[PDB]
Amino acid sequence: SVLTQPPSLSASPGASARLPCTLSSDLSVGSKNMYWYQQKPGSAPRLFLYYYSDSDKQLGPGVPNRVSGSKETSSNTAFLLISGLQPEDEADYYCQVYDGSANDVFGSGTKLTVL
Amino acid sequence: SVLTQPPSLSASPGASARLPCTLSSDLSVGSKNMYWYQQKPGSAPRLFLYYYSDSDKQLGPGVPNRVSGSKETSSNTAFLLISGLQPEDEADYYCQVYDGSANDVFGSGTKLTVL
Amino acid sequence: NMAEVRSYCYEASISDMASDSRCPTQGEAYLDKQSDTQYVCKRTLVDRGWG
Amino acid sequence: LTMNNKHWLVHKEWFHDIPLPWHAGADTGTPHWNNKEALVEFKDAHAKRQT
Amino acid sequence: IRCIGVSNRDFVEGMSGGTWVDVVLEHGGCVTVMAQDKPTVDIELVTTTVSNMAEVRSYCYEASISDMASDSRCPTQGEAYLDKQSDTQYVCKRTLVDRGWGNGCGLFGKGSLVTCAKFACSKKMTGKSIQPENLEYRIMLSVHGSQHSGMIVHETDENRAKVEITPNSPRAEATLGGFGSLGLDCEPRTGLDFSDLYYLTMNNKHWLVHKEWFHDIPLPWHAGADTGTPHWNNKEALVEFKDAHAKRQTVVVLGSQEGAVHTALAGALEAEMDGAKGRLSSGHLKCRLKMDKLRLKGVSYSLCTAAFTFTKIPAETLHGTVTVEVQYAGTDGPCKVPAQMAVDMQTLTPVGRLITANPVITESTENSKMMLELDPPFGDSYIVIGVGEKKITHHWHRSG
Amino acid sequence: NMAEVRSYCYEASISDMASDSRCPTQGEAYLDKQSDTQYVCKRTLVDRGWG
Amino acid sequence: IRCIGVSNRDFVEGMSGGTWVDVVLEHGGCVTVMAQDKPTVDIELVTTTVSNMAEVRSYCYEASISDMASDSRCPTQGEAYLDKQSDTQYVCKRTLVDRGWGNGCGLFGKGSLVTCAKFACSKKMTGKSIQPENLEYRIMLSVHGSQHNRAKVEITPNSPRAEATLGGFGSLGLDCEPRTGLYLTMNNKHWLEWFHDIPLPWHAGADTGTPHWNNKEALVEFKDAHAKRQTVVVLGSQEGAVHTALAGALEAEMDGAKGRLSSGHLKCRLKMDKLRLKGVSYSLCTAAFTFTKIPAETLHGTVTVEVQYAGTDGPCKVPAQMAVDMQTLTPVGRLITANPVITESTENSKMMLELDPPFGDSYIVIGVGEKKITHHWHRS
Amino acid sequence: VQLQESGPGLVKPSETLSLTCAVSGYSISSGYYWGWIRQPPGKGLEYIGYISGSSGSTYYNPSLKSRVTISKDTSKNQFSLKLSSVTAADTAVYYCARRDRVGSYPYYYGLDSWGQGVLVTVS
Amino acid sequence: VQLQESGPGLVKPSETLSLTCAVSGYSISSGYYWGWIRQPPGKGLEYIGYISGSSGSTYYNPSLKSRVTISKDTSKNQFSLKLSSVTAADTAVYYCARRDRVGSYPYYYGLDSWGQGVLVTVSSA
Repeated sequence: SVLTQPPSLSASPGASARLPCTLSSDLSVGSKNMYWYQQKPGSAPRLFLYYYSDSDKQLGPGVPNRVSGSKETSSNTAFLLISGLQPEDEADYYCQVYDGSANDVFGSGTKLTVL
Repeated sequence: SVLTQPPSLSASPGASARLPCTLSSDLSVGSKNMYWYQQKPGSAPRLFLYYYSDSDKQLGPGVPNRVSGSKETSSNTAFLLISGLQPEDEADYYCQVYDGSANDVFGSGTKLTVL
Repeated sequence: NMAEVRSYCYEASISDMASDSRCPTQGEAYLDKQSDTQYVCKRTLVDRGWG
Repeated sequence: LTMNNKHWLVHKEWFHDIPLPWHAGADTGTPHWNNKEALVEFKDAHAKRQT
Repeated sequence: IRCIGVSNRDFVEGMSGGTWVDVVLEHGGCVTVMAQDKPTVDIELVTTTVSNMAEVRSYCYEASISDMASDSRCPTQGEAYLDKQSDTQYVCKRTLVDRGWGNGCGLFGKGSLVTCAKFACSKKMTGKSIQPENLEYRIMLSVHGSQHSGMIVHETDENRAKVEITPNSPRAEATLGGFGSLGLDCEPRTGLDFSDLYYLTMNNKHWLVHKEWFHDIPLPWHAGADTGTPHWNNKEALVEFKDAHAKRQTVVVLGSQEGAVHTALAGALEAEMDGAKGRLSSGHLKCRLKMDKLRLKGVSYSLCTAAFTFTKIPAETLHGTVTVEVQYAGTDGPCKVPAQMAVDMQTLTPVGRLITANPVITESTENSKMMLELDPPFGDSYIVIGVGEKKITHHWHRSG
Repeated sequence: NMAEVRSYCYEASISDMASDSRCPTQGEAYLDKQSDTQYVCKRTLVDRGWG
Repeated sequence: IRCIGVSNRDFVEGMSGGTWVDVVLEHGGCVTVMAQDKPTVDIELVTTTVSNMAEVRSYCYEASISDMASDSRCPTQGEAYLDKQSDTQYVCKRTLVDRGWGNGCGLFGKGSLVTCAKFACSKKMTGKSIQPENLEYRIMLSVHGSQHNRAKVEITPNSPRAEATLGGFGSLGLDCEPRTGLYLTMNNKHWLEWFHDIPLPWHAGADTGTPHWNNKEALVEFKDAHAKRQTVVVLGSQEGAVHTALAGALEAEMDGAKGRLSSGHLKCRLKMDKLRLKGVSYSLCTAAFTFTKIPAETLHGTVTVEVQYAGTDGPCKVPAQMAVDMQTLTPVGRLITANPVITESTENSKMMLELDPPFGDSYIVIGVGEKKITHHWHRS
Repeated sequence: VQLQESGPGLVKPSETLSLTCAVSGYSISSGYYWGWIRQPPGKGLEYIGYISGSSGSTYYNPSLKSRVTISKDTSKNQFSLKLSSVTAADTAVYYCARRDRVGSYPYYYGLDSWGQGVLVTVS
Repeated sequence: VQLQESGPGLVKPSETLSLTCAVSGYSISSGYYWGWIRQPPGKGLEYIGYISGSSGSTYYNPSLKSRVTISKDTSKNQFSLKLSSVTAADTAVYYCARRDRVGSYPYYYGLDSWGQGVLVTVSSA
């Protein structure tokens, strides 16, 4: 069990950045509690956003409401949407869940770069 | 998991011959279906006696009732009793049982020599 | 974009028929596959005797 | 409800008590089926064994 | 001795001296019939075979359609028509849909369309007829007086016989070399079969079915035994046509009807078939047996002198009778073993009944084993298998 | 000398207390251990809202 | 604003004029206090911790037998006696047993026998007295106008008069009686006249170097006399036996030396002369809002709504009330969040307010003329 | 109720074995699990596995994890065993056995019907 | 809820490596799960495990079957980690973290509070 992540991302300041996180074929994204961490080099990864549904979701401490989440169970991928890109948010993001035996599985590291 | 049997055993014609089969520590002989096979040289091993208790027992086809069984849960050992040792009872006796995953565990094989 | 609640099976296939039995006075029967979450078992009474 | 590419919309408790083996809303390899006896029946024979 | 371990054991005692003996046999039910001057005999119906039956009506519980096509014409252009709509093995339906200028037309109103799909069955169920030409009842016989243990454990000699019965050959006399021939002419009927039942097979499991219930199963069907390309009747039973007045009537097949009829066929009798013998699992065979040549092999035997031992402890049946297995220690010929029930010791007066008539040891070897069943009286009593000195005694308790 | 019929436990200790919760209107909760043997689970309701 | 998603929420309307508000506070059950012309404050009894309890009685539920000894004497030779008979750490019992020439006597009859064993406790429970002194309560105060200044007020019978500082919202006084609230610990799990007569060994004071137990024979038996011996049997562990004896007994567990209870029912007479609404001298907000989340209905029938003011016109007053007919007036139903006010002048700030719609069908209006916002609502 | 055994007497290492047992006197498609049990010369017994007579489920020995493969064919009333990648310790006398293992009568669970035995040497 | 991680800088190959963090501001015997998560610079995150503040239960990475053993000291309020028989490729930066698994509002299931990081390398020269 492992989660796939995109290495490269680029978007214009003020646009909506879409960060995918594709779970493996053995997992259903609709029934997993998604966790999103943000990390910049030299700092431990802070917990950024938790998302399970639009009625079951919790943001991080001091995170603006422009950080949302979504799921596409057709392609089995969880999303991390950031509208209104400000320069302070440029970092590397991770997604995480816990499988049957409560083992944490992280991603590859999404290098977010705002133009 | 393995069953232990003594190599040699001898007795005069007549008197009883007790053939032990010690079960391993992970098995309880008092709740296991014991199976005893009789094998003469150059021939196929024939099934001799199934024994769970003195009220749950079935001998082989054409075997006289002078063959009995008994279990000793003190030392965790099963027995094959043969009273009335005739010259035709000289053969190689094995024990066999089930286990958790339905694996047939066999014994060392007591070689009965009659005088 | 909905999540599953329950999943019912309408075509099931059985396999690995096994059994274990004990005689009347000896007590109730038991099989190791009773504790397995992929096996269905049942305890019933059958005729037993000298036969 | 999805079954063999045929889809419907079913009432609240009518779907809850469908007499079939089932597993809850979390999918893993080799799932655990509950109430499998509703589809696998073993009732008595003449005697000496059940089928 | 084939009825001892049976729970559905039925004892029968007719008029002593006469040959009037009527017996009702049941599938799995064993009958123990004893007489005064005849040895006790056990009879059981072990098999009810049904072979070489023919088909009557075959239903289709899994079908799949193909070649779905439709034809539609705007109103005032008559009615639609398809080339394959007259072809058999097709399902068709003609209805009306909304039509106007938006669809390509000159007038408004209801059009005319017909849809068709090529019927094809995937899994069939066949209902055969049980004709008296093949019923082949088998009745196993086991006489008392010998036979240490078991039901039968399957050779040529006596003490175990078999009887073949057929509605066109109901007369059969099972010979017992030493005990004399036993004859019976069982009514092959009044056993379950009659005009009303069929032999249904659907997937690989088989049942018996009342024909009045089988004739009105709402499913596709054909009459005979068409193997390659059957002409199905009422193909519309599985092909549903949802067509609501808007447009584009749809066709739906109603899945498989295997377990749907599993639950509808709940209390019907079953049968385990083994590739064209089709064993049965039910029977109500009523027998009338003749005992003119039935007589005990041993009544002229001499009483035995040597003593016996007890192989196993006596056990109790589900009807209050006791089994006794003893082993003779001596080389006497086919003698008689003294055995009786008695609560008054030192006098040996009989108090109990004897089930196995004339218990004997047949084989004249050194130490053989023999079994006998006794009917003890209610309360505390003793069993005695011995001759005066060096006899064997066991205490028995009955019904408390 | 007797066979063993049944062993009861009178002193036991638990471990690995893992729980799971879903918010109201979104059905029930689930954990992979509720189908696992040698475990004990209980499903209940809790006060939920914006906070 | 806490006490917003609680099923055990008690909303009380204080008197229109005065400083007189009475409150009943349960543990886990909070109270939302609303005034007429003053703000709304949600208060809760969050913790009830105990301190410096004294040890009254300590019962043993698992004992052990150590030094088995006896003494016997032939008939007509008096009774038996051992040196350990008078030791307070031993249990003894004397009975007669059959004996005679076969036993080593000169005459037959009853022989005197005494049997003593050394007592030792393995697992024991202790009971602690609570004593109003060193017993504390804790109340949490959260005022409306927040989104998602609050303060905590401590109470002790040595100083039950409490004064809470809420900053710009003023101060809140509260005078609680705690006279309604008023200790078992067995396996490091604790619970709350009885316990005086528990049939177990016991000692009164604190831990002695070697404790002296009383009624030790309640756990040590000298029962089975085969007429030729006297057997002993200790009752084992009695933990589960007293576990099932706590039918509905209030429980509590915490460490260390500060145990958290689970019971409440404080009677408070609080005064609120020195609190004022944060926004009264504020102007109305001219910019438009934005519904952050969908307004939901609580367990009691009220509606929460969280909007985001987009404009530097703050700090200003947020207009809001029910919308009954949608053409001319807001005043239908009731407003619970008294005077909702935006606090930060930045372009985007989050605010939350609570409102009580009428028992029917209406909308929710927040805005002024053009750039208003409206959501539909139905009350049961 | 007879069991005939077939296969090569001598086989070289690193080669899949080939044994096949014809059931002369009973139909396989009724039940009665069919198994294979070998025996090292001079030492005790070591079972290999068994296959179901109705469904076809195969179950083997813990030590012989992936080296064994049991097949069957009811057209000729036979069932086969293949021991892939044999080793030097596999020199033994192989026996074909049968067992009930279904229903009641626990005595029939033991291997009642055996085979004559085929000596297999590895070199 | 400060978490303070600290430990040695270099552990030699085929030697038991150990690190420890103190929970500076929250008692361990309250229920929360305290664990270790390591990652080399530039490589993805990989968890090592977590230890309970209530029962002492431990469950680790499946790859490190018998390699790791998370230690604890509840009284002093610290918890440790003892990766036994390290390899040369285990060079990474380690992180101390606290999570919950007992149902406290699922957001807290993910590791919300982290440490500062300790760079560890396995070399010989």
